[PDB]
Amino acid sequence: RPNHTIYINNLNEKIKKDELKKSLHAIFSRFGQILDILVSRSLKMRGQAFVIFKEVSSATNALRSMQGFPFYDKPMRIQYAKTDSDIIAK
RNA sequence: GCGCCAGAACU
RNA sequence: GGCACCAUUGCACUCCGGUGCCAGUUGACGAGGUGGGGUUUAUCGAGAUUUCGGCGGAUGACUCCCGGUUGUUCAUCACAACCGCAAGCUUUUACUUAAAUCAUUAAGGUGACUUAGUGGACAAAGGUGAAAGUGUGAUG
Ligand SMILES: N[C@@H]1[C@@H](O)[C@H](O)[C@@H](COP(=O)(O)O)O[C@@H]1O
Ligand SMILES: [Mg+2]
Repeated sequence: RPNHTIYINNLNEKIKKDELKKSLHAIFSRFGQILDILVSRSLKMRGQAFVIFKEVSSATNALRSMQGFPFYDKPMRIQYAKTDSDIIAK
């Protein structure tokens, strides 16, 4: 269902860890205040990002507005997080 | 036990 | 660590896919040490994944010299150890800021690491102060 964290995939893998993290904050800041954006370049986690919002309302607005948006020459694919994040759950 | 850095090791 | 190529469209919350090329970083912690030449593997502990390995230096050692000093009064010689502004040797102590490692804290770096601090200390060789026993022979 809905979640404080949104799962993003289909991201450009050629972009380094912190540059992506800062460019993602550049867009998702308008929907609500972001707690953290978790990015990893491992085989299992590359081209993926976890933006953690404080409110669920900010996650839904981000999911609705940024879906299919071209980001680094690639259209974004946004879902909700399957489970809560460690900053939200604990 | 003083200086350097084509190996080696580490990132 | 970058960069390139290949593989990868996944649901994470501590650093984790291959392959090449190209960089970067470390790389001796103090204590002590220089009459001239020759030869050489250049003293002492502390620490310990590299204080490894390679290059350069080097006050060491050995040996032949030059010049001294001691060899328990003096001098000339040979002989032994010793000094090189010091000086026979065995034998005891104390003193001569140990520093780094270790433990941490800040600053810088993507990182390996770098710089600067702080804390606790811990040597040996040499040298010196003082305490014990002995130094070669022949001689004008
Ligand atoms: N004091 C040291 C010597 O003890 C050592 O013999 C020399 C050579 O260094 P290495 O150990 O690299 O041969 O360097 C220094 O001079
Ligand atoms: Mg040094």
